[PDB]
Amino acid sequence: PLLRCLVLTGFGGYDKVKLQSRPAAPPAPGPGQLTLRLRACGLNFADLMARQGLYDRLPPLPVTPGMEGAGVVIAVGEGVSDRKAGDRVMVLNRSGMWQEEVTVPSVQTFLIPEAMTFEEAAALLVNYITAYMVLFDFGNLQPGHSVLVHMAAGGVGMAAVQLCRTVENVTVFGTASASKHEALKENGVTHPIDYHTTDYVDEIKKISPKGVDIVMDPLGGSDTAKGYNLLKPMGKVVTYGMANLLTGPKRNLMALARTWWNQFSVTALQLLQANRAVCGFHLGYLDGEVELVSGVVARLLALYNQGHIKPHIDSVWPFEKVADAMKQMQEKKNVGKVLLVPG
Amino acid sequence: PLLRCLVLTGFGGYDKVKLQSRPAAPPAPGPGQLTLRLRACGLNFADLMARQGLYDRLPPLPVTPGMEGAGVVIAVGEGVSDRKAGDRVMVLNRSGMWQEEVTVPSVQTFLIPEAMTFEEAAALLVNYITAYMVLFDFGNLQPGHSVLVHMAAGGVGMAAVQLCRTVENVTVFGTASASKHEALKENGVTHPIDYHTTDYVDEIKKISPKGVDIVMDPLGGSDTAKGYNLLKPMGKVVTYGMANLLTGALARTWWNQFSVTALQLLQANRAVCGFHLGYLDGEVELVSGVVARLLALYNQGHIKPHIDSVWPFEKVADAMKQMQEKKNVGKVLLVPGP
Ligand SMILES: NC(=O)c1ccc[n+]([C@@H]2O[C@H](COP(=O)([O-])OP(=O)(O)OC[C@H]3O[C@@H](n4cnc5c(N)ncnc54)[C@H](OP(=O)(O)O)[C@@H]3O)[C@@H](O)[C@H]2O)c1
Ligand SMILES: NC(=O)c1ccc[n+]([C@@H]2O[C@H](COP(=O)([O-])OP(=O)(O)OC[C@H]3O[C@@H](n4cnc5c(N)ncnc54)[C@H](OP(=O)(O)O)[C@@H]3O)[C@@H](O)[C@H]2O)c1
Repeated sequence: PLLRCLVLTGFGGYDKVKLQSRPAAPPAPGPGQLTLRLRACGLNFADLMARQGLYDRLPPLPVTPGMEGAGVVIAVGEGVSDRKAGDRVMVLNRSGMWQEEVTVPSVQTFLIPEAMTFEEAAALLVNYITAYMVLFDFGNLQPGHSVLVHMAAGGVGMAAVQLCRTVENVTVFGTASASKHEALKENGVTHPIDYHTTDYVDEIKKISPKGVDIVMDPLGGSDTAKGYNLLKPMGKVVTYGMANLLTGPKRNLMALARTWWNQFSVTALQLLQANRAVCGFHLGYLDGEVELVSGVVARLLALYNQGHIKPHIDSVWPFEKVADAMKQMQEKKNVGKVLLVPG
Repeated sequence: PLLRCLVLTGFGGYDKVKLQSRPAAPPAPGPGQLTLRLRACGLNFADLMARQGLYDRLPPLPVTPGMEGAGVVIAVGEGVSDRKAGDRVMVLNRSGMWQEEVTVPSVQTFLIPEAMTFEEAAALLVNYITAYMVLFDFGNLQPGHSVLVHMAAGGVGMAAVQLCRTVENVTVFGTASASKHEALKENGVTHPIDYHTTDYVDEIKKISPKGVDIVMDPLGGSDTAKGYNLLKPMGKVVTYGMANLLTGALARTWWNQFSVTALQLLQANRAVCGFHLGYLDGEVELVSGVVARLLALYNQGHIKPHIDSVWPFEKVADAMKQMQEKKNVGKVLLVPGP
């Protein structure tokens, strides 16, 4: 009865994540802990960044990557009141989620709803927490606002478009490759823009010359400034990624140095004479703020049960094909969440 | 039968604002304009900064200062449908409000509700609009949050404390002189702090070690950084003044400008916001929705402007002293009077 795991031994291309096996030791959870078997795991942009050595919250090598999964608790430690063996939970953690068996703090798990599948549960947490906190806690989304959702056909992107639809009369500018544009219109993008073939600043200002109310900035680098200058009065640009660093399977020092030189900085007089806000969000730095993230997860489960959000699964891959899964995200082929299953 | 006005002749001390009179010509407002007679006018910190030559939005000298008033519409220009002669209105403008008769775009006026006096009306707009848009539009105040309200005994300060009370279970840290501390607690301040005699960062972090959720920064300069480092995760510091430039010794920290990078904000899970109401002219729909929400809160009895003192034009100097020498608690008002 062997257990399967993916391990990142070194930094580089796809081949640096390797499949391994381990003897199924008896489950022994500590105090306030849960050991559970994973049915599905999320592939995140942060996992690609960590594989290239550009995610600083990654523990030392070698390590099993992955920050979210969904499965069934097989053993419960002491002090855990709400969990019993056999409960289905989605887990958010710093690393170690690309493996069949994992042990995590009970307070970092969340009860999966009834009709929610393992795939949907594994797709919910990272993307929808990030989108909810970018648009509402920082963005303060309101009826009548305009939102620029970059990478709108991605995980965070599709989640943010759905959450925008939960707010009355919200105009959504979404950027993604032209092929995905049709999918974008199905998900709620009001104005699809292919930023690979056009200048999205110009397209937006041709539609809305005064700009937009919220700009979601996963691109980072120079793009941050573009977002800042697309803001209407009282607007907010929420920066939460550096996706311009990812160009290929291996880290490339040219994009690293270009973002290192073109960092966005703002001064108090700059913000004051404008009527704009700059916000930063990092879910990795929210661990230990379990009350906050838990309230967000409760809002998200409420929205799911009411049928206002439903994670879109692009593709599911076994561990043996983890490389291809990563390609699906790095070659910009995915529309929605990419998932891994333990073969 | 002449009409009175105050004029700013030069930049400097209190004596640089002089009283003048002019014959009362018949009101002739242009298209989309209103000419109205003012019963009360607001004294704002911006007026002091403009008198000292520190307000960038001030028209060239000489000019009548003042940015808010309340009065009676005496003549209506062409194209104005919602305003009629005799209407009681609050007016917001960039300058020219320290005078008996003034002409302004009709879209910069707001019908005063009854049971609101003219003095409360003249105290409402600048302070409560600024406080509302700092706490809600940028700050996104929610139940359970903690707010640091600097200058909590001033106009914006008291307005912001009242608006904080309109949200359930909001911890308010307020900074003002120790005397006004009692007034602070009467207005809704949970933890009065005298930043003249203690370090408000230390006091806050002794009460709440993780900091606060929203920091209202009228101080500017080095204090902005302090505010930024007082923020809990998802916190917001909304800077909306440079009150440290109106020092009136001088420390080495006084020269510290605030600057922040995208990765710093990202790593700290924080937000820095700037608000300047003067740069919102021409955004009448936004400010008008803010005024409507404020009038709603007033009708429900959740906000009531606190008037510190009312002064005639001839005593304008004393009025400015009341604010510049840190004596005021609430709004300072000017009336034409005798
Ligand atoms: N701060 C946080 O807490 C947090 C949390 C979650 C995610 N994030 C960030 O949110 C962004 C998206 O995350 P995600 O997980 O949902 O993945 P994702 O959106 O699916 O990213 C893949 C898609 O982004 C687009 N893309 C843009 N630039 C790309 C690049 N250099 N390489 C590959 N694809 C690129 C591609 O689609 P198109 O070309 O068609 O547009 C691609 O299909 C990422 O920057 C992530 O780092 C941050
Ligand atoms: N950006 C915008 O659109 C906008 C709009 C309105 C106001 N503002 C800004 O909000 C700030 C407060 O405006 P305000 O009209 O309500 O004035 P205020 O609050 O009445 O300020 C006076 C009070 O501030 C305190 N204070 C702090 N530093 C001071 C100093 N260096 N000199 C004198 N007094 C000082 C004094 O009381 P204590 O010492 O007891 O505290 C004094 O009682 C101002 O900086 C204003 O520029 C901005």
